[PDB]
Amino acid sequence: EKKVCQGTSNKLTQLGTFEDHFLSLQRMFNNCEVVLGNLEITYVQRNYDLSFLKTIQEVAGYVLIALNTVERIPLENLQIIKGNMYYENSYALAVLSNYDANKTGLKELPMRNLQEILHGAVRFSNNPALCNVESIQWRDIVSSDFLSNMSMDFQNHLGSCQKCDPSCPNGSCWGAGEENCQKLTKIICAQQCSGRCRGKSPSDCCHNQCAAGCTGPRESDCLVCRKFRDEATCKDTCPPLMLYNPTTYQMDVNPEGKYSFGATCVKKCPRNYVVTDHGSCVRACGADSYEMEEDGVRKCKKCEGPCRKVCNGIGIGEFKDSLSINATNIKHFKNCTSISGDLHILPVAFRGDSFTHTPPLDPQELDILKTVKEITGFLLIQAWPENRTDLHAFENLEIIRGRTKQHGQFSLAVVSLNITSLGLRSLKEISDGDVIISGNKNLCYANTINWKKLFGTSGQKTKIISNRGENSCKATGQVCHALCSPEGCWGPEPRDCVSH
Amino acid sequence: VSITKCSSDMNGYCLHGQCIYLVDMSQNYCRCEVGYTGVRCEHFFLT
Ligand SMILES: *[C@@H]1O[C@H](CO)[C@@H](O[C@@H]2O[C@H](CO)[C@@H](O[C@@H]3O[C@H](CO)[C@@H](O)[C@H](O[C@H]4O[C@H](CO)[C@@H](O)[C@H](O)[C@@H]4O)[C@@H]3O)[C@H](O)[C@H]2NC(C)=O)[C@H](O)[C@H]1NC(C)=O
Ligand SMILES: *[C@@H]1O[C@H](CO)[C@@H](O[C@@H]2O[C@H](CO)[C@@H](O)[C@H](O)[C@H]2NC(C)=O)[C@H](O)[C@H]1NC(C)=O
Ligand SMILES: *[C@@H]1O[C@H](CO)[C@@H](O)[C@H](O)[C@H]1NC(C)=O
Repeated sequence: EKKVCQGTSNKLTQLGTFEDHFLSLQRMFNNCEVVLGNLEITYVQRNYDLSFLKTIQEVAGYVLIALNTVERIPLENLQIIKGNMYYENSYALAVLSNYDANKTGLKELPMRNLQEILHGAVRFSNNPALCNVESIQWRDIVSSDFLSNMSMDFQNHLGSCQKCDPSCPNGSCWGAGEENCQKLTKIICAQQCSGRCRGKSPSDCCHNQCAAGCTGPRESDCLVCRKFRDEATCKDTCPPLMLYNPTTYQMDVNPEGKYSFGATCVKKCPRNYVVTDHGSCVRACGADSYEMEEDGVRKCKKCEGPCRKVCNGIGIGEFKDSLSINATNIKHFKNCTSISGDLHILPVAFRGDSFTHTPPLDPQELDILKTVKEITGFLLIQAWPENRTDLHAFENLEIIRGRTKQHGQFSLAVVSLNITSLGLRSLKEISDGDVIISGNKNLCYANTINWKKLFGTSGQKTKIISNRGENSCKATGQVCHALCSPEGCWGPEPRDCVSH
Repeated sequence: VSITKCSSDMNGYCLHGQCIYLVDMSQNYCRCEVGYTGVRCEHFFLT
C-alpha cells in the first residue's frame, strides 16, 4: 500500500524548456513515497512549487540535486537512500551547482529525516545560496566503508543564513527552526548496540534490521527495513517455504513461509514471473536452464544437455549500455527463440553511431529476428526500414510477457515508422503492460484488432493515436479483407487476418 | 555562468536534442525535444 514511482535516469539532461522539464518532473514524482530508481531534481526555476517532494520517503538508487534556481526543495521526509546505484560510480547523494547566474538560488534543503545511506558517499559543490548544510555531520548517516569517498566542499558566498537553533546537538541542522535539527542514530549509539539506535541508552539499541532507526527494539518497530520487509516486520532474509528439522534430519513445511519478490516477502509471485525451487520470484533463469509451466506455476528447470540458447536483451549482459539492436550486436541474436529481456530498435541503429563506434545497420540483417517467438520484457520499435511496409521480422512472434516495461508501463511500443500495416500475425498474448502505437503516419490496421483479447491482466490499456486516420484508410480502400470480419487483421491480405 | 554551447565534435550525440556544456562539472549533456527522455534523448516519452 506504499505509493511507488519509477524514478528517472536522465542525469542532468533537460526535457524541453524549463516548463516542460518541471511538468515531467512533477508528473513523475506526484504523491510518490518509494522511488525504485533515482530521484533527480534538476533545472527547477525560481518561484516553482515543489510541494509533491514532501511525500517521498525512500529512494532505492541515488539522489541528484543540480542546477536548480528554486529557493527551497522540501525533501522533508526523505528517510533513506539505499544506494543501489551510484551517481558517477561513488555517490548516492550529489547536490551540485544550485544557483542562477545572478548569484541566487537554492537555500533551503530541510532533509531533517535523512538518517541512513546504505551504500555510497555524498558530494556537495557550488551551492552558493545553500543554507545550513555545512553543519550536518555525515559520519552518522553514511556507512563507514564509504567515508573516504566523500568530496564535499561546503562553502557559501551568501552568508545570510539563520544559525542553527541552540537546541540542535553540536550545531548540526538542515534548516532553520528547532524542528530541522539532526537526529543521530549511529554515532551517539552505545557500545553494546548492534547497529542503529534511538539514544545512547542500551534500551534504545535498535534491531540490526532497522535501517533508519526504530521506535522500539522489536523487528516490527523499525523505521525502514535494511534487507527484506515481511508484512510489518524487517527480516534479514525471507522466511523459506520449508525449514530443516535438526531432530529428524528432514525438511518440514514452514507455515510462515514467503516468496522473495524484490525487497518484499509476498504470498505469491506475480502472474507473469518465474519461480525458482528456492521459493523466489525471478525475472529469468540462469544459463542451461529453461522456463516451463507445470501445475499453474511458471518455474525454472535444469536441462541435462539440449535446451535453448541464452539470449539476453538490449540492456542486460553483453548489451550493458547499448541503446539499440545495431550492426555490432545483431549477430549475437542469430538463433534466438526467447529474448530474456527487452528489445530496442532506435533510429541510430540505421544511421550508425560514431560515439559508440557503431556502423550503420543493414535492414536485410533484421530478418535474423524472424526466429523469435517469445519476448519476456518489452518490445520498443522507434525505427524500421523505410522501404518495408510491415514489421516483417516479427511475423512469428507470439507472446510478449512484459516482465520489465518501458518507463515501467509499456510492453509494446511502435512509434514513428513509415510502415503501413503492423503485420504481427502470430501475436497471441501480451501478458502485462500497455501498448502505444503513435506517430506512424501510414499505419492503417491497428484499429481493427481487439487488443483486449491479447491482454493477460485487467487494466492493460492501449494508446492508438496519430497514425493514418481511420477514415483516411477507409477512403483509400486500405481496410481488412472481406473474408476476415470478426476480429480485424494486421494487413490487407487474407493471411494477415486474425480469424479469417 | 552555468551552461554553454557544445563543440562541433558533438553532432549526433543528442538523438533528439541540443548539446549543452556544463562548466561546473566539465561535462556534456543534452536538452531534449518535448516528449523525449534519456541522457541522450533517445526514447519517446509517454506524453
Ligand atoms: C551498439 O551495440 C554495442 C554492443 O552492445 C554497444 O556497445 C557497447 O557500448 C557501451 C557504451 O559505450 C559499452 O559500455 C561501456 O563499458 C565501459 C567498460 O568497458 C564503461 O567504462 C562505459 O562507461 C562507464 O563509465 C561511465 C563514466 O562516466 C559511466 O557514465 C557509464 O554509465 C559506465 O558506468 C560503458 O559502460 C559496452 O562495452 C559496449 N559493448 C560492446 C560489445 O561494444 C553500443 O553502445 C551500441 N550502440 C549504441 C548507440 O548504444
Ligand atoms: C572509493 O572507495 C574505493 C574502495 O575503497 C577506493 O577505490 C580504490 O581503487 C579501486 C577502484 O575502486 C579499488 O579496487 C581499490 O580497492 C580501492 N582502494 C585502493 C587502495 O586502491 C577509493 O577509496 C574510492 N574510489 C575512487 C574512484 O575515489
Ligand atoms: C514510405 O512508404 C510509402 C508507401 O508507399 C512509400 O511511397 C515511401 O517511399 C516510403 N518512404 C521511403 C523513404 O521509402
